[PDB]
Amino acid sequence: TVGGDKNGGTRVVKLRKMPRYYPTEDVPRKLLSHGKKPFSQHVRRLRSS
RNA sequence: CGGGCGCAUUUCCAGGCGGUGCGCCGCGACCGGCUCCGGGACGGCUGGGAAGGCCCGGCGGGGAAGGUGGCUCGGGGCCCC
Repeated sequence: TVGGDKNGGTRVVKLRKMPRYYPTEDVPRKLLSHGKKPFSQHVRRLRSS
């Protein structure tokens, strides 16, 4: 992203800048399981009665 | 140090993305283990054994026996059924 400026030409703007604070000893990532759906994507069952 | 404000940084307000949640609960679909129930089709036997369903022509002997035949009881009009 490059936008115009007032003086000194135009300067490039970097979107999604680097974070400013890092929490120590962050939690690692999961093992990427499968077959797990959210509640909105579950199949709905009904009894014949 | 200096040249410089759509740019970058400091605070508050209101929303979304991935990691975390006072107490008491509930729900959903997948995964593993386990018990139980229902339904439907397949192979073998002596290519299962025995009954069923119509009868034609016909053989055998026999008993846990239709009539015949002393006797017993009862019903209806000595006798009769």
